[PDB]
Amino acid sequence: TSCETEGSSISFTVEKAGHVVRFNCPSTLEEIKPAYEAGDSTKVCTTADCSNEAALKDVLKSASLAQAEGSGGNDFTLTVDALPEAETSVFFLCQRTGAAVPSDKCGVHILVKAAPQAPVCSAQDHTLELQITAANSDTSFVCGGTFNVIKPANAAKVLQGDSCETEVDLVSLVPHASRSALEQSGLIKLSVTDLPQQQQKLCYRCEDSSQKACKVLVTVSAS
Repeated sequence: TSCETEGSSISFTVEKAGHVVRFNCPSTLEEIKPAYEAGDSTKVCTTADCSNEAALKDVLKSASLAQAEGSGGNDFTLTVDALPEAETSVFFLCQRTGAAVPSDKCGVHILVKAAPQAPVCSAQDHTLELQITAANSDTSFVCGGTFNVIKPANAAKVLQGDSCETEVDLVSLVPHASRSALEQSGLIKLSVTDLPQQQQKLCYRCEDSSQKACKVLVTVSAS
């Protein structure tokens, strides 16, 4: 997390809206580049050697960088409130006060992933309703914000609607259906092949660490 190697770099990836990157410019390499400004004025490098720079809001429209005193040095926090429509990269250097990554500096590369194109379940006791209406099709959502845990945690398991309390095997309600693994992005895809004989409801909860849940209720049409 600290940029300790001159001529090399440390890298981070931002996977979810509202995630934070923390990094440190250590004592010898105090001093971040571009020169640190707060809020609207913050700049980032757009190449690893800071040959090019841009204002942060012109590269990531809803993000902020904070700075605080530091091992040793200065501690930085990059918050990305909304993910960009396309994946992109920002860069910084940690350099001496004053002052291929440059041989006398350490580089910080932050890769920011593109926003998933799916609705987000991020609100307590809210229900996001989705539908599967065709064979051989899928529907997606995101467990967002502070509600970053999926239940059921096992992708083979699903909860019954509408209470979303009884856990059962997914394929007991919709034979041959599958749920993808929870992305770092919080994205989930539910896939069906054949539609079921009778209409089904598949419920998932996006939960926080208090087990407050945002409910995602999928109605699956009968064949």
